Amino acid sequence: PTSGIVGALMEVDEWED
Amino acid sequence: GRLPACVVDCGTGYTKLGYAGNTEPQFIIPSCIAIKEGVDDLDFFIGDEAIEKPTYATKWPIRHGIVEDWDLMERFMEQVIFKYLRAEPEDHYFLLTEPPLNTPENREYTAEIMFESFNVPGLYIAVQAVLALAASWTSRQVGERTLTGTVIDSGDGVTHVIPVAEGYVIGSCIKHIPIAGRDITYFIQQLLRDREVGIPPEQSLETAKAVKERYSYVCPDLVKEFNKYDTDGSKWIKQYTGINAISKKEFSIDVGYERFLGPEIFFHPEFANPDFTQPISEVVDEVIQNCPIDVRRPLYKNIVLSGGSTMFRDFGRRLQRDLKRTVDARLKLSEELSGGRLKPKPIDVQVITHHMQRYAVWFGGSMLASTPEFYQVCHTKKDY
Amino acid sequence: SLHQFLLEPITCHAWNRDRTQIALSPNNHEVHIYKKNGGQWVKAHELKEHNGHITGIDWAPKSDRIVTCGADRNAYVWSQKDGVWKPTLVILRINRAATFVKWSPLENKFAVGSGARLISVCYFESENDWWVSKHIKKPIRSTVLSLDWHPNNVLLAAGSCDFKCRVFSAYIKEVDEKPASTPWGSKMPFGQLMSEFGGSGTGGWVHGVSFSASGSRLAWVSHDSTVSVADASKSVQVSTLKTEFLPLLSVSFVSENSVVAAGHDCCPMLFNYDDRGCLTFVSKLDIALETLHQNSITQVSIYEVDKQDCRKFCTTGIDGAMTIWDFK
Amino acid sequence: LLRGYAFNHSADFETVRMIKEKLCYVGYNIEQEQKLALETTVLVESYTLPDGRIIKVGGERFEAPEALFQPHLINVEGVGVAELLFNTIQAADIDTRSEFYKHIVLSGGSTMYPGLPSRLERELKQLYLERVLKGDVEKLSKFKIRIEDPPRRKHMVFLGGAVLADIMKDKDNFWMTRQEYQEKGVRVL
Amino acid sequence: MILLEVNNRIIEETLALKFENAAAGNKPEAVEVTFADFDGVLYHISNPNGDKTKVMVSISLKFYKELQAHGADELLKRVYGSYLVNPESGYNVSLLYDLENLPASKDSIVHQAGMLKRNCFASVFEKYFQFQEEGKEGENRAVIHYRDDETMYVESKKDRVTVVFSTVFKDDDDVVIGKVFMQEFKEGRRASHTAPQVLFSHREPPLELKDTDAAVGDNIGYITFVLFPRHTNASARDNTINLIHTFRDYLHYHIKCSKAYIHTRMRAKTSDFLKVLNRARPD
Amino acid sequence: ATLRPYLSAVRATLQAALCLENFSSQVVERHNKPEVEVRSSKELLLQPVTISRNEKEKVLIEGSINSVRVSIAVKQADEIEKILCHKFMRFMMMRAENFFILRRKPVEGYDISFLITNFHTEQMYKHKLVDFVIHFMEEIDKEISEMKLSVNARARIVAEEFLKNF
Ligand SMILES: Nc1ncnc2c1ncn2[C@@H]1O[C@H](COP(=O)(O)OP(=O)(O)OP(=O)(O)O)[C@@H](O)[C@H]1O
Ligand SMILES: [Mg+2]
Repeated sequence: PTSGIVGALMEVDEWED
Repeated sequence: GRLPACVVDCGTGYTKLGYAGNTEPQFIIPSCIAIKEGVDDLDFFIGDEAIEKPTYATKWPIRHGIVEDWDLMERFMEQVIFKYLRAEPEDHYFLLTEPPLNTPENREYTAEIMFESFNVPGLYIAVQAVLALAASWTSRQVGERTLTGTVIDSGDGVTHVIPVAEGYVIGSCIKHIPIAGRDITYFIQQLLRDREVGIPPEQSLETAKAVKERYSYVCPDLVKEFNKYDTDGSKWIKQYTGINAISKKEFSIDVGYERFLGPEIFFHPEFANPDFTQPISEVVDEVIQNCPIDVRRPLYKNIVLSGGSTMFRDFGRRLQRDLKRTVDARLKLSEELSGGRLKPKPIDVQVITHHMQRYAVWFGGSMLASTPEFYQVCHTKKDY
Repeated sequence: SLHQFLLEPITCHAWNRDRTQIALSPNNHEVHIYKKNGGQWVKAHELKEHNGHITGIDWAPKSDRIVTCGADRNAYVWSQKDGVWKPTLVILRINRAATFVKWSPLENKFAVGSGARLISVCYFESENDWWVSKHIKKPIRSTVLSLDWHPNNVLLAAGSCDFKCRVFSAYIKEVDEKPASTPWGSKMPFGQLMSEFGGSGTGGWVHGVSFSASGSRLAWVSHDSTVSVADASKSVQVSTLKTEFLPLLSVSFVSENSVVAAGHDCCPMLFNYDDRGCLTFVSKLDIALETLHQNSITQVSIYEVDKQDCRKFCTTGIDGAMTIWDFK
Repeated sequence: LLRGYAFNHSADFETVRMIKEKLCYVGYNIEQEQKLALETTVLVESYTLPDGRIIKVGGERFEAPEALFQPHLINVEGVGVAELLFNTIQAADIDTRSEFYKHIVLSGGSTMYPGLPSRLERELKQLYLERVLKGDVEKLSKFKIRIEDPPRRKHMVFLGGAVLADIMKDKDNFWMTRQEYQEKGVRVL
Repeated sequence: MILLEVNNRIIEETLALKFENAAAGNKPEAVEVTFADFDGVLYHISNPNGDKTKVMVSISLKFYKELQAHGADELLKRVYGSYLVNPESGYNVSLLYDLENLPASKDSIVHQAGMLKRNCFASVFEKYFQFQEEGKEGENRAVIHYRDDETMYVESKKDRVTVVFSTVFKDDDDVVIGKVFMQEFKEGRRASHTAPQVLFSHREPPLELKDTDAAVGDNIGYITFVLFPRHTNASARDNTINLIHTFRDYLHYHIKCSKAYIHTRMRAKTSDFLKVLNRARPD
Repeated sequence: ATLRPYLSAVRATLQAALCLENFSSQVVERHNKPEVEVRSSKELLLQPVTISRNEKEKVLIEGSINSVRVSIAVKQADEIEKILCHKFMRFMMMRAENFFILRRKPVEGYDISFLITNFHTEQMYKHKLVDFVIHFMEEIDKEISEMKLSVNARARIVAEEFLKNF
């Protein structure tokens, strides 16, 4: 489940205007 | 885990193949099948060997995110398994991918084609939203890992907005924007066939796609960019050199105003579609605010992007700015409705971009299928 | 002479006195009234109050009133007091689906046959303006499928799925006046079994019953491809003929001696009954399929002035076509 | 929604209501319903839409109306209509309980499903043969229970109002006079 | 297709891309990929512990010991030259390529890299085909295990050489379909005159294998190829070894293609019946 | 020769059994259900009838007042015919929402089974359904006998192409 997925993750300016 | 699982993702414009536990797909090919119109059934080609071929009729067996012909998908999967991946189907687990809002009939015919014809020991069909959201954790802080978010699934067909809360997909609040990459290249083709002479008619689509992929970005405001183009043309105007299909005569064109009017039809769909006028900044808001009342805040805090058409520069910035603008006014109206005694907490809106954005579904499938407990989830042969 | 109204089936059809208007039910929860403007049929009115499949209609000519019954356990009496037809409510007190309805010769009562092992005879009351019902239920064991009325406005024939054809009396003392003596019997209280038939061993479901003009003879058809005539003047006697064709779904007397039938073979037929008690087949009357109707005929009626002098008869069925047949 | 048919909550509320009105019914015995739904295809019916599409509704006909008898399927805590009726009749004084068993009237438009008359009788008979008179299946014949449900259930509120205004049309105490509120402003009737 | 290719595609594509990009002059990138192929093998392409200017391709056969006993090391030394290296932890054979010192002709090395399985298997066939040419007969047969439930046998006489395959099927459909397909091989020798010979007996081993302890059952079949010295001469050895190398996967591929073909004819008949059914409506 | 009288007899028996009517249930109010699946009143049912040619090919017909059930078993010669017949019937039964007159699972001892209601007799003609059943009983034999030769003829080319090279 989610535990397996999160365990396997590590193993493998011009705008305001 | 004596041998890894196989991951195949089928789409309207591309198909992605590979083995479990790898970061990149080993094959991204077009979803094209070419045939000739005994053992004449096996005389066909798939992928890059089917885009141009003289004595062969080519076609596309996936349109709009559904299967139109199954006799072609069967053959497509035969040459996916037995030529490129080079895997015997009798000793591998398979993790396929379904479109959102898929019928049980379409889901069951795939199982028929797999089990009855290939003797697959195990099959798993997974929704795209959770796999897209799983890949978001590769470029996020350690203190925030949740299955709650809204995915803007873009690509080549139709654009979906799907919210997921605590691992499951909320089917009712799914909405479709009919804009995608195909419309963008059709629009930029019409732009380019009004100003430049030198494009052969045959290579119009290829040049349009190349100009879309190489030079394309979004701007805050249109008038300032139009002024900047004419004021200083040397900086913002580039040249593209192409090779003709006949006699190798090189040709050159200038890229101008079609640079930033290409990806603008997400935010102004009336430029290219007369029957739809709602910007994408509002569809996300209206999809989020039709859900249960206890999960409104986490969905705004996690708006991930999965698909090839969200690969433009500064795409998330426009969504973030527009959503902040349209929620701040609503909170201001609510505050003024109740005098000024109490100020509500401002909603934090956030959009997350990653290195893995073009093939996020395949990456999520690879991460899910490498775990030891994945083999307890699939449907075995005897169940069918 | 064939006319095709609609491609859907016709459940039931009703005629009026002048043979100008027709009421139809095209297999839905509605009744359509058509008139004839010259030489073409054009729809006139729609009547819609049921919320279920409509199963029977009839048209009282002299009073000009349409009784409708259906599978929603309802019945309505439609009348024309202004340009628009209006309904009147009927209290039936049945809990299963109705199956048949028919007016009486004097147009003061009407009989409804239903699937709750009941026969409901309904009559009018004006102190609060509706119809009130009385029940016949004693010897019936199954659903009734056919009904008919005697000329003397008392006796009532019935056929049911329990392989029996019965003759009851439906004398209501509040409305009707005292009757005379018939060969069928003398003592006639309400709901009293007057006669019963159906003993043939391999009996099937009876689909249609009918009385003669004289009132002393009864005829009925069964699902075992048999027709039978029961006489009561000389004695209570029966004569059954075993036809070699498919089942027959309707029957009607043309005269004292001849009877016309129709069914799933799509072709009406004529039988003769001699005075000595013998049935003999005579002929068909219609000498893709080689027949005008493309499906089973469900109802047979008389276009002319009925059993006193009958010349033409009308057939309608599942094909959607309505046909008029003339003997001459 | 779990067949490939997407109807939004707001704009298609009155399109699915016609489907509910036309094709829905309460099952008598759930077992035969599931046997016919699994081994036979005589429950699937095709419905046409205003757009021109044709959808197919199958075993969903007898699942939607059964939120009434089992209220937990749509997250409602309770006992259901059949058991709530039992808990209501078995809460009055003993003498008048027989006066209510014989005369139960159904009203309203949401009790016109086919079979809803014929299911409450079975549920009450079974609920009254294992809670009150436990075992001893002889005296149920003497125990008479009857439910009245004429085919005019929808408008029974109107028809009653069509009678009470007819009887008391003339005598001027039934109505609240206009002049009463000109001085008093309240009412005691 | 008809005939399965003997070259792994992913190795060829990855090494071709990396060699052309290295010759262009751009920086190399990192690659870390794990594959699988037929008969339970497992590849791995990686960088040798941090350095990004070298690539290592390693193979992981589960049954390499018997091939080593029959002399697979000499052919690997002969063919790939100096690219052999000390194997990685948990893998049998490894090849190393350096991107600085690269030959000008990039086609030959990337063509040879894909035939790692063929070169691993070729030693047994080479050694037993030399026996006819040198005439040193009277040697025991050999055994090679593909998987947990299958075997190859090979043996040489003074005038012919023979290889026997043992094949297993799981589904009861495949048993009858395989009996239909592979009965045809027995008459192909009579259909031609310059082809090798094929023999088969069902559910029991042949006379050469009944002496030993083979597997008896309903699902097990024995396919015997008999080759003459004309095919296994020095000039035409490679074409023979390339095609005897894949015969199980060939037959299984055609068996699984036949049922897919049947599904199309089933769909056509379903559509035909639905069409004729709809012609009976009035509408 | 021998198949023609069998088809003639099945035709004659079907024509005498498809004479259906409408019938609401007399047990539960306002339910229209077939009276051959839901078996709730002995009076409404007809006697079953069976017609056969040999010891392994026969048709069973069960009648009622508003439904007919027709179960058919087909010929089988060897194992390949057996498994192809089973695969084909399983293919057809999966697509039963389009085949309006097909039962999902067959009666035990029979391969394929149809259920025809009065609604399917009012929305279609009567003789064309009988003709469809007669077409069904022969076209399947033709199709499977063709598929056998098709699979047999696919081995020659594969064997020849493999043996050609070496
Ligand atoms: N910078 C870019 N890089 C890659 N692809 C891009 C880029 N900009 C636009 N695109 C378009 O993204 C699309 C990539 O296809 P993608 O794999 O996302 O679709 P898909 O999953 O097959 O489709 P769908 O989800 O509609 O079934 C192509 O149309 C490509 O033209
Ligand atoms: Mg995608």
